[PDB]
Amino acid sequence: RWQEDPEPEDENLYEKNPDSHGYDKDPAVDIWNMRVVFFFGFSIVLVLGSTFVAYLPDYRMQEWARREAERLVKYREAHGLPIMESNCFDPSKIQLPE
Amino acid sequence: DGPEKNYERTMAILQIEAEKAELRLKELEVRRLMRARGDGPWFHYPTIDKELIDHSPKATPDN
Amino acid sequence: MLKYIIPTIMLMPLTWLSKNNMIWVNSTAHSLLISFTSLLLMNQFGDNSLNFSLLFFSDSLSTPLLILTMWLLPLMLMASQHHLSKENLTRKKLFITMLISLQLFLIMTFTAMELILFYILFEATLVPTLIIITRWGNQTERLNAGLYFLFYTLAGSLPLLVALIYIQNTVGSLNFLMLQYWVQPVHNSWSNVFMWLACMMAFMVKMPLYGLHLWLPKAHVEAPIAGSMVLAAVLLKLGGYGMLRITLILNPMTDFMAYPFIMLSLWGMIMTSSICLRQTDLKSLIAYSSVSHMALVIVAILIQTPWSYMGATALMIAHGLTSSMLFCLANSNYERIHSRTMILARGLQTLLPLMATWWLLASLTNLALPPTINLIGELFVVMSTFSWSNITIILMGVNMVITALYSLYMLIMTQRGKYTYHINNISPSFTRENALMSLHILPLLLLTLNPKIILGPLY
Amino acid sequence: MNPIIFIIILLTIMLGTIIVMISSHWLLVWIGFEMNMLAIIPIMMKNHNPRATEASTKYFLTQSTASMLLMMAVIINLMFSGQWTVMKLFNPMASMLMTMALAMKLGMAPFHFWVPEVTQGIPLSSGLILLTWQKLAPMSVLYQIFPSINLNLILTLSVLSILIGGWGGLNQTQLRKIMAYSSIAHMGWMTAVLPYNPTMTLLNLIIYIIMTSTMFTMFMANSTTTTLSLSHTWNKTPIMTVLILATLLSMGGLPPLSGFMPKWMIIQEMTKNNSIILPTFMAITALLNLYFYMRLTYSTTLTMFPSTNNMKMKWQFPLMKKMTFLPTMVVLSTMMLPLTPMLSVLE
Amino acid sequence: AKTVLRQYWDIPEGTECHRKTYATTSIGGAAGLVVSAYSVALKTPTSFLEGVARTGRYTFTAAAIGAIFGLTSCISAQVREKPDDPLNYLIGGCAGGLILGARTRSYGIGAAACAYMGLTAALVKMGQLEGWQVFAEPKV
Amino acid sequence: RATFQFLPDEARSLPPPKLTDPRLAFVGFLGYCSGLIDNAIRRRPVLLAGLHRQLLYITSFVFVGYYLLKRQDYMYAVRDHDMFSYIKSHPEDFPEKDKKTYGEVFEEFHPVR
Amino acid sequence: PFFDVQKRLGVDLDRWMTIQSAEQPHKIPSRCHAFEKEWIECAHGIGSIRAEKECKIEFEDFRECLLRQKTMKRLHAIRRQREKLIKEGKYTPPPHH
Ligand SMILES: CCCCCCCCCCCCCCCCCC(=O)OC[C@H](COP(=O)(O)OCCN)OC(=O)CCCCCCCCCCCCCCCCC
Ligand SMILES: CCCCCCCCCCCCCCCCCC(=O)OC[C@H](COP(=O)(O)OCCN)OC(=O)CCCCCCCCCCCCCCCCC
Ligand SMILES: CCCCCCCCCCCCCCCCCC(=O)OC[C@H](COP(=O)(O)OCCN)OC(=O)CCCCCCCCCCCCCCCCC
Ligand SMILES: CCCCCCCCCCCCO[C@@H]1O[C@H](CO)[C@@H](O[C@H]2O[C@H](CO)[C@@H](O)[C@H](O)[C@H]2O)[C@H](O)[C@H]1O
Ligand SMILES: CCCCCCCCCCCCO[C@@H]1O[C@H](CO)[C@@H](O[C@H]2O[C@H](CO)[C@@H](O)[C@H](O)[C@H]2O)[C@H](O)[C@H]1O
Ligand SMILES: CCCCCCCCCCCCO[C@@H]1O[C@H](CO)[C@@H](O[C@H]2O[C@H](CO)[C@@H](O)[C@H](O)[C@H]2O)[C@H](O)[C@H]1O
Ligand SMILES: CCCCCCCCCCCCO[C@@H]1O[C@H](CO)[C@@H](O[C@H]2O[C@H](CO)[C@@H](O)[C@H](O)[C@H]2O)[C@H](O)[C@H]1O
Ligand SMILES: N=C(N)NC(=N)NCCc1ccc(I)c(Cl)c1
Repeated sequence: RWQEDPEPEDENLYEKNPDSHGYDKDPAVDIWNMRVVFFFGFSIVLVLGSTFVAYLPDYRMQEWARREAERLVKYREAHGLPIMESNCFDPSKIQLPE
Repeated sequence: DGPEKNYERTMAILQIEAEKAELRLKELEVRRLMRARGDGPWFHYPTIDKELIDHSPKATPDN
Repeated sequence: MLKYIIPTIMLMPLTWLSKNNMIWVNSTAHSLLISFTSLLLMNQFGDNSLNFSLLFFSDSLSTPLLILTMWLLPLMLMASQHHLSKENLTRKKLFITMLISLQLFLIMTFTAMELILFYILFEATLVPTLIIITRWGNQTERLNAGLYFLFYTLAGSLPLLVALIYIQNTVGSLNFLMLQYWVQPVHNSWSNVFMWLACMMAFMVKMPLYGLHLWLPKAHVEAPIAGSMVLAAVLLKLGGYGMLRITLILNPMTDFMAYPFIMLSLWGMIMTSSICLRQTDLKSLIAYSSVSHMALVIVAILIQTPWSYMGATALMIAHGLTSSMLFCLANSNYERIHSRTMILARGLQTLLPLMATWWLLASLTNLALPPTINLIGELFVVMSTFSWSNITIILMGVNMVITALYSLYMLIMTQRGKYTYHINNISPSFTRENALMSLHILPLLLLTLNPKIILGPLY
Repeated sequence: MNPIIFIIILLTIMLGTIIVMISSHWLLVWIGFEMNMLAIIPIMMKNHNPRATEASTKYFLTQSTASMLLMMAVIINLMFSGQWTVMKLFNPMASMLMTMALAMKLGMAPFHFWVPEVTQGIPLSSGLILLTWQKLAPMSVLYQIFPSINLNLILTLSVLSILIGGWGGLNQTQLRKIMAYSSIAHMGWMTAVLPYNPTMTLLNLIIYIIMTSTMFTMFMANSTTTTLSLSHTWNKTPIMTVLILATLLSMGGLPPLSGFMPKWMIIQEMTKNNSIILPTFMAITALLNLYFYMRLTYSTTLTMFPSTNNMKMKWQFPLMKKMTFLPTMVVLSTMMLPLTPMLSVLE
Repeated sequence: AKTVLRQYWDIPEGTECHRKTYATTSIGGAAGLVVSAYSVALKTPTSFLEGVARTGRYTFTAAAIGAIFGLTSCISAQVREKPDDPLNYLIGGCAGGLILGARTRSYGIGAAACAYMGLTAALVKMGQLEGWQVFAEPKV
Repeated sequence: RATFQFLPDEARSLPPPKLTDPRLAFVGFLGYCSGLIDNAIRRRPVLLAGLHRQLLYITSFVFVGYYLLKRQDYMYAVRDHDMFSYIKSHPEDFPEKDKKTYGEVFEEFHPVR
Repeated sequence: PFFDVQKRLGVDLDRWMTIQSAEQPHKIPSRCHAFEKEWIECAHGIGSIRAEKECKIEFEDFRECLLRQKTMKRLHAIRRQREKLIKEGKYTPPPHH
């Protein structure tokens, strides 16, 4: 054995503070902690951040690509060209081995 | 940042990283040659300094 | 990245110079403001990544992981401040410092443009994580858990260090942009078989790979709640992020080197999902769930297709928010009954109704209910694996059946049935606990509306 | 010992080492070692007890034997070259003898048996000199003769030192023996890279000396020489437990701490020479060092061991030990990694 | 050791197996003698006879491991008709590890030795094929 | 170059490190950390106690660090100077290659199926 | 020397006795003075890596002077042949031997 403190009893925050938010023993600090979590977490990051994401300017240019593709399809069908060719690079610029 | 600034900032980054990469390869091949042949400033292990020799006439002639 | 590194550092003076009663209020408030500004990283282009300087860059892979990392620090603070209430004031400040220093290494790790800088920061996260587990864990086994965590990682990391330096000697650079243009194929040889292994084993241990996962049930269980939140949500994703980057320089050798590790994963997930059915410890059950989910990420990274990389990226983000929420849910029970045994406290939906809603929502996301991003990622990985080989649908399908069984088994056992008669200290859920739960689930469910920002570079 | 006598003897320890480092003549190198050996023995016996007598006797026998082998190598070199210049040796048998002699003086395995015993038997202050300052003279000689050193011999000594140093530390509870086996292991890294890049040998030597001095100074501050007496430190000077933790993590080579820098650079220089198997083996074997460093951190900083009632009487007095340079040393021991390119000052 | 090592690598795989077993047995016996010399010097035997008993027990054990390895790896190469395959050294390596478990009477040491002797031997053949250097010559 | 000299005279043809060098600032920060550790181990008020002592910790770290960085920069200049001079002296060992475009160079395609 | 304070300070602590061809009391020469002088001047400044091959002739002559190994090998042969011939009676030494 030895000289050791006994395990301290369990402390229920609601006995001293029935209106406890669960942050701090001090009721004034406890209210402030709840306020910053809710305002900065829900009001700022989640609400404004969601609005920011929704109005991102053409994320990864998927909207420009659709506009560009329409321009190409219109030009190619009008002039009789194929819509898409199997060759990505012009074969005149390629020198095959052998 | 507009695409042009990011695009041309990337080329500035690529140039420095490409220049450094080439120098690193050159350094490894320079080190390999200097060590094998002993003909460069690196891996220059000292030999006895010849200013230590005394060229005065000696007590006997044949030396 | 200095607009995130510097303010993250400034959290340390803020915590140390705060009034003794405001350390949690101040750090939580300001880590949320940092979390807000991280959304500026979503200035992503279709062709070019966002390259800030010679040191740091951001792309659609690192950006969501960075946003998850900076969001988790506020949540780890709220989760911790209850069980550290009796702690000495200076030791409380040190605990917060470890979390801040962990965030600093993480945000630099995910954005380092040079692989050796990534390696040093990848390794630097061990120190704060090890200190958090061993200093502030509750049980005797936390000391052994730290040793397993440390040496499982290092046993794989040290070969990686040699491999990276060898790659720099022969290629002349480890900058990731350079590696995209100077990459050469890897031709078969016993020398290259071991270069491949040294490049992949460090990341597999972190995932973890089935077979090399034993450190995780120990570490994820012995850690304090904040330690478990970061271990599951982010640190496991260093393995996935590392693999996603280094596999660029391993082709075409990945064609046949992936086979032993795809087999370990495909069979591993069924083995680790089945384990969860007979787990007696709630935290241990959640930990083994992470192994099952990260097995899909390993397979998706190895088969190396556009759909599997999108699915892997979605899974890593979705798992981070879900697994973190589940640990927090189980912690709230533990802070009431001081035991991790799952069968100890039952019928809790009768005593804690709202908190039973969080349990349900967390469970549904875990079993990948559509259209959650958990399902989006898990479905994209299954689509690409079917093409890789049609028979994999059998193993993916079975895992989806088993995953639902243990996800709802945990929900049923703890929340439904009859309450345990002799447990009479189930106090009503605190505001802190309810808010902590909703800060996981709400962002997770919102991302369903705009999933393209968590699908990675191949979107 | 009279304070003036102690200072004069310490200056003779340094003068002997400095003679070795400025000498262009093998005879003066041998004189420097002899002068150094002469002045350190009274420092080992300074406490006059049977264990210090045994420690000094074992040290004298080992060092005096090595000096004979060193002088034999010099005389063979004289016969086959007719000169005394300190540089590469001109006879392979002279190179073997000089290399074995310097390994003996360094306490490298398998010539290592004296290091754990001698360090344990002398005070902490004397052990600090033995494991730091005394490495300078043999290392400075190796730095100059390495072109003629047999590659298989020096790498065999380095590998055995890393293994035996790592394994030997696992079974120790005495702090001085833990530092001794740590020193044996670290010597292996120093001489493993010597044939490839001697500059990296000096960086490893300098960083090792800083970290070793930091640990010995912290042990001296609390007058702790066992694992258990060091486990009371949390209940006296909490700050010291944190400094010990940081240094021990650093000595284990963990990023982002300074002690990772030498291992990092040594692996780089070895891989540049297509040495892959050896650096991988060395790094994995060094995990044994980290293991028994971690045990110390567990019993010192990361847990709170039982204390005694009489310890309360210590709370009422401040640390009175000099702890010279300790604030600087601990910072350098832990926070140098961002300045790694500074190693070019050693070229 | 340099000469006894060259002999082994200078006689092709599967050709002159008996000669191969001579070289590997010679290596194993030398290793056992070195172990005996250090053991006898650092843990003095109770009597001269007991020192001889310990030496002959280590030297035979070490020679048996060398004999079974050099034979089995040569037989595998001959039978399989694949002289360049590391797998032969794995089979030879594991067999040596098994013999070590036999001479020690301990299935656990037999199992662990088979795995690490087998893998180590396989790594040796790969390094020979690919030119891996253990004590690499300084070049840069 | 010069024997047992910290800063050979040829080093003065190089620009000195700026006093706002980021590495010098880090070194100064280390001096500050040393000052705080000095207060902590002696149980003095860490931030406030002995500001003169803390000042000397910062100043002495910066003072030594400035000369180390000056020598560090010099030694890397010497490395570059040696390497390029050697390349000039042995052109045949460092030939300038003929560069081919990807349209001409054959690279094998490995499908990911 | 590891630290060349001798060169910087311009003080000769021990390099006066490093070589046998340095200045001696009363100009007494060593037996191999010329050979050492020739090897030292050949290798001066070019470094050991080059000197080990480009001054091999000089070093071999210097080594032969120092240890005379080849000279005794030659005298051994002549002395062995003579003792063989004498006993066989084939050879008679001249009167002055
Ligand atoms: C900069 C770039 C380079 C990057 C490398 C890493 C940089 C950091 C290097 C660290 C070097 C060591 C300096 C660390 C300073 C530690 C400060 C500290 O410990 O706080 C002081 C306090 C002492 O307590 P006390 O004096 O009694 O005051 C009353 C409170 N009890 O201490 C205590 O009371 C603690 C007592 C309980 C023990 C808790 C132990 C767990 C916390 C350890 C945190 C520090 C870990 C540092 C290791 C590196 C981290 C990455
Ligand atoms: C802009 C600056 C950003 C900060 C960068 C930090 C980088 C790591 C620097 C390590 C050196 C830390 C300073 C040495 C420790 C001194 C502080 C201490 O020991 O105790 C805390 C002390 C307050 O306690 P007290 O002793 O009572 O003094 C009262 C003074 N008001 O003193 C105090 O009041 C607060 C002093 C600061 C507390 C430091 C806590 C140690 C942190 C170690 C964690 C590792 C660092 C993070 C890793 C990433 C590195 C960038
Ligand atoms: C590699 C990149 C990084 C660069 C690393 C550079 C490392 C080397 C740089 C030097 C590091 C040591 C700096 C020490 C600063 C603290 C000195 C101090 O504050 O002393 C205060 C006082 C004594 O001051 P005093 O000696 O009287 O000043 C007049 C000098 N003629 O008395 C005191 O109370 C001080 C007690 C604390 C001192 C600890 C014990 C050491 C004793 C130091 C004596 C004075 C040092 C003067 C430093 C000048 C160096 C230029
Ligand atoms: C979890 C662990 C996973 C382990 C995975 C194991 C993967 C095994 C890959 C084996 C293929 C290695 O790659 C193979 O190496 C040998 C090197 O000897 C090369 O072949 C080379 O050596 C062999 C000798 O054996 C000769 O037959 C051949 O003429 C020569 O070119 C082959 O051209 C190459 O196909
Ligand atoms: C831990 C679970 C263990 C489960 C067991 C897993 C066994 C895994 C064995 C690893 C793969 C070994 O088999 C591997 O097959 C691929 C082909 O697909 C070969 O790949 C190579 O050979 C093929 C033809 O054979 C060529 O097109 C080409 O040279 C190359 O692709 C490898 O040379 C071979 O090493
Ligand atoms: C290509 C060549 C391959 C060469 C292979 C070389 C293999 C290495 C052999 C090293 C020498 C043998 O090593 C030694 O074996 C004996 C087995 O009798 C062990 O000895 C132990 O096992 C048995 C019974 O328990 C007894 O010998 C002894 O009682 C006990 O100490 C030693 O613990 C071990 O140190
Ligand atoms: C517990 C694990 C401990 C660490 C294990 C480390 C494994 C290291 C494997 C050995 C490395 C390679 O080992 C060595 O390679 C070289 C080639 O470079 C071979 O060298 C050989 O090549 C030629 C032909 O190839 C031979 O005629 C010659 O005898 C020899 O020079 C050696 O025969 C081999 O022994
Ligand atoms: N590898 C060796 N043994 N020698 C060596 N350092 N070679 C590299 C050459 C070098 C490196 C840095 C600098 I600064 C300078 Cl001036 C020269």
